[PDB]
Amino acid sequence: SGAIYVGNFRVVNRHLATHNDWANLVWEDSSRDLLVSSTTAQGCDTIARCNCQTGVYYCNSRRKHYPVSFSKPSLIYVEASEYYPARYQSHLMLAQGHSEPGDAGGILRCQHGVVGIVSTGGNGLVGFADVRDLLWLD
Amino acid sequence: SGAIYVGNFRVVNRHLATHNDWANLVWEDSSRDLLVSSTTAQGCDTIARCNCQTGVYYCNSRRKHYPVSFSKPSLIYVEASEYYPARYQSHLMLAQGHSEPGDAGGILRCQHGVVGIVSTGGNGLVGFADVRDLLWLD
Ligand SMILES: [Zn+2]
Ligand SMILES: [Zn+2]
Repeated sequence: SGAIYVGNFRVVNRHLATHNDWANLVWEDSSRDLLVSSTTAQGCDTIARCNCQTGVYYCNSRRKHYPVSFSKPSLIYVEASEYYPARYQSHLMLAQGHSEPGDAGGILRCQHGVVGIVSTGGNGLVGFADVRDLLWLD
Repeated sequence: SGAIYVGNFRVVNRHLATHNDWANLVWEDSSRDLLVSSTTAQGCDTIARCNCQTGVYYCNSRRKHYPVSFSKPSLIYVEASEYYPARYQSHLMLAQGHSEPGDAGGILRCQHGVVGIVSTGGNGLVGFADVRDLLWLD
């Protein structure tokens, strides 16, 4: 539910992908924590064609939507976790905000449509993986 | 595009239905100017489960969305047109607003989802056919 559905695509955190995701793989990138898989049914979401840097996301741990201001996508060194070794993550946008394990998957939106998806968190920051350059999705 | 798509339903003005609409008929009611037909693909709209009486609709002739205040659904005598004889139309909600032939089909929405669809117009009023009682749709 922590997925973007655009066209015949389902976009998820790569660390959260299901076996069925991999069985219907379209595209994946560890350095971004993104995986896209094929769908049978047409999705309801649109990808934002803008450079907005404020928006609203869904926080899973709080079950609320929050307004947020987030930095332009950058290369960020992200510490080791149970999902990845310490590595450079690209396309990562950071906001001051509540963050708990399980928040990954939460969808970030602006008036133009979907901006990104929660991927990282810690130290009082929420990191969203930007999807706006993925023009092939829409 | 002047259609509501909810579940596997397509909801249209009955006077605008296509032959394919009738070939896949689920439900229709002349007294409301509504027709619902079957779809292959899951729709993106939700029906408003509320009694809101202000909202926004799309005006076809102006190609703009407009904010509107509309009366509670009533039985309204509607004059003869090329589509119906003079008759009582039920479930009809009226707002002061721009209206031209071709505006029928425009979708009215509030924060809870889809409220109604433009059905009538004239004398400085826009009449929307309420769909909120159609709970079987969602
Ligand atoms: Zn935007
Ligand atoms: Zn409402």
